[PDB]
Amino acid sequence: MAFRKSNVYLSLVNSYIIDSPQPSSINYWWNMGSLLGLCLVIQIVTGIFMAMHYS
Amino acid sequence: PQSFTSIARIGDYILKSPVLSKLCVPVANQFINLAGYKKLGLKFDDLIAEENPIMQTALRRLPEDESYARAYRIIRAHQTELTHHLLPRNEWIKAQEDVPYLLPYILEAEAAAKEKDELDNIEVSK
Amino acid sequence: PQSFTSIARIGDYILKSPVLSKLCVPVANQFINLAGYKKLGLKFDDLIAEENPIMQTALRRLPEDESYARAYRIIRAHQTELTHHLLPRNEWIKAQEDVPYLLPYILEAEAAAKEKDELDNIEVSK
Amino acid sequence: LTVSARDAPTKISTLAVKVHGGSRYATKDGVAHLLNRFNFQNTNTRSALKLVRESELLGGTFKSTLDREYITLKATFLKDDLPYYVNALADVLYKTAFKPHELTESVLPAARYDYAVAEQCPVKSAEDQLYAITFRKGLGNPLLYDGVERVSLQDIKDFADKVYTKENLEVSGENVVEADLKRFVDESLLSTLPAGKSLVSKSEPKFFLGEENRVRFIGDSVAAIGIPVNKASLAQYEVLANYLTSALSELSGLISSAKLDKFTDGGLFTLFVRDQDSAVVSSNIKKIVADLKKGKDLSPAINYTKLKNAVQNESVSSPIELNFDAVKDFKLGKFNYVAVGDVSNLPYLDEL
Amino acid sequence: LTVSARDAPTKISTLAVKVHGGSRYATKDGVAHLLNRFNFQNTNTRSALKLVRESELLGGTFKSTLDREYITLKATFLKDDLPYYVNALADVLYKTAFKPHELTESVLPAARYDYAVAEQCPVKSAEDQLYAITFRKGLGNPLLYDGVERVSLQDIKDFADKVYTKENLEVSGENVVEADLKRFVDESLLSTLPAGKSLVSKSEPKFFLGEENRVRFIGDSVAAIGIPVNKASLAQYEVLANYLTSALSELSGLISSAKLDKFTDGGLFTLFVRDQDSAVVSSNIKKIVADLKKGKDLSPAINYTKLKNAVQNESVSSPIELNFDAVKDFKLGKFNYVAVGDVSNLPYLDEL
Amino acid sequence: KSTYRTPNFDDVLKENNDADKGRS
Amino acid sequence: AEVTQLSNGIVVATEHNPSAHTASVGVVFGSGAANENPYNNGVSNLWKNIFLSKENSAVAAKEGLALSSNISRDFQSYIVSSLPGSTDKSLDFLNQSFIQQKANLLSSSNFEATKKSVLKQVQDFEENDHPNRVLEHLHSTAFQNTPLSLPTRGTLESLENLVVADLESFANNHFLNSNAVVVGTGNIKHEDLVNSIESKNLSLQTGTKPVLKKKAAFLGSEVRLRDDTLPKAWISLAVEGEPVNSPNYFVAKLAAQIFGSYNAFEPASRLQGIKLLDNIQEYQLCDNFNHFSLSYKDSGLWGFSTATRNVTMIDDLIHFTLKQWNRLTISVTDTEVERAKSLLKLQLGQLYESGNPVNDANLLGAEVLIKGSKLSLGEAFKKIDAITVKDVKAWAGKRLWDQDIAIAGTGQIEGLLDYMRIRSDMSMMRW
Ligand code: HEM
Ligand SMILES: COc1c(O)c(C)c(C/C=C(\C)CC/C=C(\C)CC/C=C(/C)CC/C=C(\C)CC/C=C(\C)CCC=C(C)C)c(O)c1OC
Repeated sequence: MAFRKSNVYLSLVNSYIIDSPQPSSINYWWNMGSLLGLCLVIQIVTGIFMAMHYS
Repeated sequence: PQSFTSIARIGDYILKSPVLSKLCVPVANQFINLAGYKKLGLKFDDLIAEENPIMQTALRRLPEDESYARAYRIIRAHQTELTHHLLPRNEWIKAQEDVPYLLPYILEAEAAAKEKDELDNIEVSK
Repeated sequence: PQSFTSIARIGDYILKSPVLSKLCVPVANQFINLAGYKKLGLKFDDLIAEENPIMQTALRRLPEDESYARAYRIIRAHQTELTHHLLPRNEWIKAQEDVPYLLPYILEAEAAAKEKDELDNIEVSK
Repeated sequence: LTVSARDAPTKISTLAVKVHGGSRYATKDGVAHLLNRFNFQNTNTRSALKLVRESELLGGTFKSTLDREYITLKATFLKDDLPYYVNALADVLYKTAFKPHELTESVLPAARYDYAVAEQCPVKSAEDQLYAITFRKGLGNPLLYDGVERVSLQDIKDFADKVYTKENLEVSGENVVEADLKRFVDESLLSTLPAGKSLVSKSEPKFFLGEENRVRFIGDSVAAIGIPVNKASLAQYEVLANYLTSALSELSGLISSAKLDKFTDGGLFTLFVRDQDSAVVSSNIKKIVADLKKGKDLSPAINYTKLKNAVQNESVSSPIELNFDAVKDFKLGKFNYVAVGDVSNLPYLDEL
Repeated sequence: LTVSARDAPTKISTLAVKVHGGSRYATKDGVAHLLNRFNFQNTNTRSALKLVRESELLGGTFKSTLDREYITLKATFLKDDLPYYVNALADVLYKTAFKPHELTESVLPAARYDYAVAEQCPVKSAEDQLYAITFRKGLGNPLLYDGVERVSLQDIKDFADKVYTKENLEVSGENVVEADLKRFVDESLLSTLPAGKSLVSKSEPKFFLGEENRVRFIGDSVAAIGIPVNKASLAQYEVLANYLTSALSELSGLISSAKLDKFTDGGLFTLFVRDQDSAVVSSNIKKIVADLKKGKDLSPAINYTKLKNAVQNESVSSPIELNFDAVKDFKLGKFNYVAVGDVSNLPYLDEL
Repeated sequence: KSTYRTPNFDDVLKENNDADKGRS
Repeated sequence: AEVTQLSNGIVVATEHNPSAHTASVGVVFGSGAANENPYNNGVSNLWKNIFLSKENSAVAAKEGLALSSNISRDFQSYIVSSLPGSTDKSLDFLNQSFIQQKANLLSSSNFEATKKSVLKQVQDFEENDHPNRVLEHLHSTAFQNTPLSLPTRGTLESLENLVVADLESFANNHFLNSNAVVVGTGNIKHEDLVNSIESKNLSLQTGTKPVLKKKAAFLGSEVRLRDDTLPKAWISLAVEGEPVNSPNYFVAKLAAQIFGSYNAFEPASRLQGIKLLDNIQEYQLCDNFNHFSLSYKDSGLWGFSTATRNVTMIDDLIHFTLKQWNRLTISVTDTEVERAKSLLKLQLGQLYESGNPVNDANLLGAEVLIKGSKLSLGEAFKKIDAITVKDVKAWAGKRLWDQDIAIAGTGQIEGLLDYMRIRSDMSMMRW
């Protein structure tokens, strides 16, 4: 059985990024939600590299 | 959420009277034609939310020959909305073909559920 | 992880030689006596772990009676260790009745598994 | 429509309506049982449950059994709350709704479960197939809907309108005064039913003897034997059934049952042998049919049979009383056979 | 242990060992099929696949069929790979291992799958019922383990030692030179198997005619008919079977099959009728049996029957050379019957 | 219109030159 | 025992074999489903059926000879079996009731009865069979807008719209002498070599076959008929094979036979095999394989058909089969190739040399029309041992690596991911 759906650390990511049956008629707003998630992650990263040099 | 028993009551009350009918039915047809689902292929027996348990029972009660047609209509609608076009003005739904077939299968089930949910809070009887 | 083919080979080689047998049988007996598992109520045919699939095939080959008895012994051992006691000196597993009942059902499947892992990498031959 | 009842001083009472229909009169095979399971639900006037839970709130119970020819609807209640129960029972017996959309999920699972339970026990299957072989597709029919034919909701409605008729009905009760029922069937819905026809068969059902069947069912073996019995001489088979099923005769520590099933005019004497193995049955049944053919005097069991028959009767619709006096002797003749379980071991009809 | 072979210029060959055993000779019913499915695996000499996958690696495949009286084992190979296949086949025919713990997982699921896919089709069920009701516990037996009895490995080994023996055996292969086989069995373990006894039958098996059975299968109805045929007059039934199954006569667009299974000293003329409904079958079989009983001239199909019989043969063990000249007429006498599927509509034997 | 009758894709299908270079 | 061919107006071929004793003589017309337009589909089916009914009734009643037929894409293999000493009668009947005259055959009554019978047969084939249905759909979806996608049976709409005139027109445009032969597989020697050419024993309608404007093509597609009513599932991958008469027929056949067939419910198949079969067998994934590489005179198809039982586990079966195909084109063990050579040898030996003369006759007709001369299996064996790992590597680097696929199945396919989870994973990004 395919290794993507067997190992737990990857069986988790499979069901959320690799195999999640989104509906057929999607428009750009849920893509916008994904944009929001990536905005959050870049905010976190640049915040770490900010506080690295902040009193 | 708002049951179809109340809708049925208000609809009968509005439509039965002559003056309010004459003042309200001319705008309803224009409202439906301006709505949009008619051209894209949707029958109103499909657009309703179909997830709450009573509608689930209603869907479970439908005969085959209408469930299959509903499946075709919804998948074609999904496709056309995906491609951003509109259906050609030859396979739309005509004015006289938007007949409600799913309404009774909701009213009967809703009446049964409402009048069973009340039955538990019965009294000593007298 | 270490197959019982090698263990069986080493054991047969040690046992066949008479002088080495006279050297190593008494120490083996004293070791298994001090091992600290006869008293608490374990046969050595259970201590072997149950993660390898070959072990699963071995157990699936066992008859009913031995599997039931093994279940009883293992659960009783669980409980007795939980209590912190040892069993009374009446049901200590006697030395003469530590028969091997499970070893053949390991070797019979281990040979098949080894030849399966070998026969895939065969050559064209001549 | 004749109402018969007797008064009692006890503070509990029963009223039963006995529709003269069932598996004997079904046009299709798996329709009578499904109709009987279809009976107490979803009337047009009162709801399916919302006005039958209050029957429990009042203090009475509902039952709708099935048999060879009786679709019995029973309601047991206290002494006083009768009129409501006659109203509700007559309303159910009015082919009110028979909703097509609420049958694929109401009574199909119940019928399937009932069929599974019935077929699990090989004795019941032996009985059923004995009826089928002896009476053909007249009286003999399957008692449960096994899905062999597709039965239509329109067909259920047609059978209902065929049988639920005023002329072909009977109402009985006990511990109820005659004055209550005698008038309570008039100012009630039950008096407006159409007058159909007397479905009662006039002549005796056609009985077939000698033929045998076999099936290869898994499980403990069983070897049914039957005899077609008519109204001319029905006392002998009842007295003999009780003689065998009691402890008076030695052929008793091995027979599972010897029941006689009573009909309007016919009935089928039966006696069954069953065991865990597939070899003891052979010798047992060989000896049973070997000495039964010899002929045994049967007189010194009449008293026991009389007691058992009397204690069997519980209802006003009692089976016709029988004169247990001209019972002298017995001798088996042509019969019918069924073997279930292993089939190769159990003897064939030729050597029995 | 007499062997035979035929020389062929073509460069593909196959060897067959025809054990003269099977369902007929099984002491317990469900052992022949399980043994046959138990056959080609886990020799004591060499492993189940570690030294049998090399057969495919070496250019040949294994097959072990089943019949009513032949536990046939076949293997197709190239011309230059013969001695190894003879040695392996003799090794498997050496009652080698029959390991105990390699039955609850190896063959039983295969047996269940085979039974499930062979019981869905009512044609097979009709064949089995007809054989059992015509031959009793003699030639007829359940061809497949249905689990009705628990069969133990001791019984399997007993059956194997009963049938697998040197004297009651036969080997034949095509496209193999005669000398190679004639001197290769002796250079193999086939010279060492104990000499049992020939399980052949001197006289015809006892047949039973007239009886009928029925079941209640869920699916398409089938109405099998059977005849018992003896070796003295077996040509007429073959020529008639081919006359019916062909397009020569009008009874062609409704029948499903009219094959004639061949035994050593007899066989059962069978035929079938099947349809989706349960009403066309009754009329079809009624007219078929009426016209057959009427009596039809049969000579103008001899050439067709001869051609089909000759083209049917593919094996070296040619059956007896039937004389297709003493065929002049036919008139049906007494027969048998099995009904499967629905029964409520299929005609009984009396009015057929 | 039986199922085997594939609808006319000629509006969107690539020209009569296969696709052995389009992968590139 | 050597096949003989010539060219005297009508090609006559003979594969003498005194092993069997069932003489067969017939015709193998080089046209069929591929040689006919979409709008009139089941014309060949109707021909075959009217023959197989009424001529059967005639021949058996008169004489002893059972007549068969076959249509695959471009054959009408009207083989007429017979006894060894009864070939002249068979040839006389064939030339007196198939080529001409067609008046005593195409009566309106017989035609109409056969028409309704054909309708019933095609209908219950559509309602019952499944692997054949998905195979036909695979052809119909691989060759869109091409005179090869139309099935060998036809569509009810196309079946109903033809009565006599279309049938006769197709007869006069395809039953010619230029592309029609005679085949005498059986145990005849030279009587057929001289009796076919007689004073009048010759097919009518002299001329040539009308050449098709377009031959064949390929394009990736899907035709799924998702319906949850059916119990099991059905899928059929496909990659464009190699056409007949090419130096790639046998190497493609070997590249298909490497993975081989498989039946999950057989004690003699699970144990043997190669990597994919083991890796499937550890769990329960599939229930049947059929690696088939079919070839036609215009283009061929290399396919992979299954009919599983598990419904949630389709993706894993597809993923494993694709990774195994990639493994085929990246690296193969020598023992695998040797085993494949031996297996394919025995398979060809069984197929071409089966005792039934009809199969040999049909295959001989196919080869004589397409190849122009019979290829005796001796040369096939001689040229099959030369197939080597480098050759298969090279062939798979062309036919398989990143090439468009076509799949088409009926049943509970719904679990199958649409296209980019079964196509863009034929290279696994690490070759
Ligand atoms: C989505 C989450 C966050 C938001 C919306 C956010 C937003 C902001 C905003 C608006 C400022 C004011 C800076 C300006 O005036 O220019 C700020 C300052 C800052 N943030 Fe965040 N922040 C987030 C998360 C974080 C995290 C996770 C970190 C550290 C890991 C971080 C570290 C800082 C620091 C160090 C400043 C310093 C002020 C500056 O130098 O101007 N932030 N943030
Ligand atoms: C519903 O369908 C889905 C869906 O299922 C998913 C999964 C996603 C994808 C979801 C996301 C991408 C959001 C996930 C984001 C998180 C879980 C945020 C994780 C939080 C973090 C804080 C990340 C932690 C990482 C760091 C802190 C990096 C810092 C480390 C550094 C800088 C290393 C420094 C070391 C050195 C030596 C410099 C969707 O967008 C989506 O809609 C389509």
